[PDB]
Amino acid sequence: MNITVETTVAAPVGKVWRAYTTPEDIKQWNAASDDWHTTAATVDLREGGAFSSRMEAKDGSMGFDFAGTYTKVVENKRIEYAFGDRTAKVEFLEAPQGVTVRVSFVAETEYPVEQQQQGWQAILNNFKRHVESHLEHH
Repeated sequence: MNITVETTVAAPVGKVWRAYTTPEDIKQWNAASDDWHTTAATVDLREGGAFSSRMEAKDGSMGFDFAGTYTKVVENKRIEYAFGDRTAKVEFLEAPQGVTVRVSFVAETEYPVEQQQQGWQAILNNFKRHVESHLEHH
């Protein structure tokens, strides 16, 4: 039931932490858009603090709102939160080659394990690409 996804980004630890959860950065990370995608997220990163992210189709025909609450926050390095009936934990590791971000989350019984893994991996992959555009070197 526990799915783990991981991404490694060639950027400073502080830079990755900033890009991970800053509203201004989220405005860029909006569905990893090149021209524009309709999303909006608001995050209060703290123990007991709430967060929410709403995603919409480009044509505005459909969309969904994902909400959760933070249960543990440590220096942008250890971040654990609860999502509905599920839970997830995010960890940051400093490597000599780069910064590695690891996320472990509960699978939803309504959705395939594989589909959950790919989606959450895609989220981390989007973060990598977002930073990559802040590196201008690859």
